[PDB]
Amino acid sequence: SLPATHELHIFGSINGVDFDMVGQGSGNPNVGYEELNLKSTKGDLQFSPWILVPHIFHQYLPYPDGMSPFQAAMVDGSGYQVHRTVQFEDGASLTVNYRYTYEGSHIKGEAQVKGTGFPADGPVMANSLTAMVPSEEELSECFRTFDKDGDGFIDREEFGGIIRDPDEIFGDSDTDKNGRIDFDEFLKMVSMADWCRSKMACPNDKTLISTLKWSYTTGNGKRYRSTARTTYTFAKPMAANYLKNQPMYVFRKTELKHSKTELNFKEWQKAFTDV
Ligand SMILES: [Ca+2]
Ligand SMILES: [Ca+2]
Repeated sequence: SLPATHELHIFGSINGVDFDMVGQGSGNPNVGYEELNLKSTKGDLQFSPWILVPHIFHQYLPYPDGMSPFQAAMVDGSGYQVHRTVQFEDGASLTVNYRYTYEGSHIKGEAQVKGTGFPADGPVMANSLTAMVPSEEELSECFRTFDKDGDGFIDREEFGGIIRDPDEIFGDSDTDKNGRIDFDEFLKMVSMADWCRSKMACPNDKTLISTLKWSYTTGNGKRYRSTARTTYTFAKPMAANYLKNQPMYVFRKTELKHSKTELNFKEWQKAFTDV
């Protein structure tokens, strides 16, 4: 069967200090939704729990023409392994390895984390991260979309397609009070521009490679930029249709409520054939 519930044991080290978390979750494989609760087993996390997002279950992802390969591998039970490498702008690195076992519609996920080279005065060690937000290149494609006439500004009538007290919102947003929304006024005004895009490719019938560039927002209102490369290793060859319709794009949005000990997480996922 398709998944309905899941658990995660995520553990390892950030800057050589050990952490460990466990918890239960559920999700809806028809629409890509997941939710997860996690609790630390080794006291306070000494680093931003945001560093563990996006890392904290693609078995819940549907494709437009059926199951995703991740879903397919769970339904037949063969499964897959995941290796992810992450590079941050300040030279820090984080890796994650995943393994899964299945019991009907229940997923047991094990995620092993190694993070190094985070400056002690940087936004990870300082608990300064507040959200996961798309890359500036991605937020730009979003801007240029609403900018229907190609002038490089969002005007009052083109600000319609956003909303879809509207005269006030547009008023507030236009900081430089020059009668229209520029890209920086946009980049400040950020609701539903939070969809980070992954690009997916299949080098062979047993491998899928996913690439993602994004940014955390900090407490000082600055951007912490990161890039990721994720390698999916399938136990049995993927069905032919997956190899033919490559590349694939997956838009994802995430939500985290956290203390220093507990994480409550949500994720939404939408696959497309175009970018
Ligand atoms: Ca325009
Ligand atoms: Ca303006």
